[PDB]
Amino acid sequence: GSSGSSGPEKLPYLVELSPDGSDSRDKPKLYRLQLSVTEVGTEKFDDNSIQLFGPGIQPHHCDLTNMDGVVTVTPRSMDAETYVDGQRISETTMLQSGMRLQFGTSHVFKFVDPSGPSSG
Repeated sequence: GSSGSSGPEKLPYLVELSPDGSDSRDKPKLYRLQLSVTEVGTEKFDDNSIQLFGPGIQPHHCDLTNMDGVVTVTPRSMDAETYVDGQRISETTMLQSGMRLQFGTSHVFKFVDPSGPSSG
């Protein structure tokens, strides 16, 4: 119906992955996509926003909005190349745990949902 979700201890995060989409031998950065829209890029929109720095990155790349344990990548700029698992998007594209996110063909990240794939 219409109630909402409550689980700050199980929010979706983006674990930066290698430039090939592999798990390095070190600890990659993590960005817990907390409730509310999360603007990405090099610009600082929100206090707890995603600040990525790379050659070919923009200020307003995309905004991660968690709506009911659901997150969808929203490219604010067309120039900002956003590929979800090696697949470019052209609008709000639902994100799933495991799916990769290539930002400017350099900053690759892996989105994971600690909430759970609908029960489990």
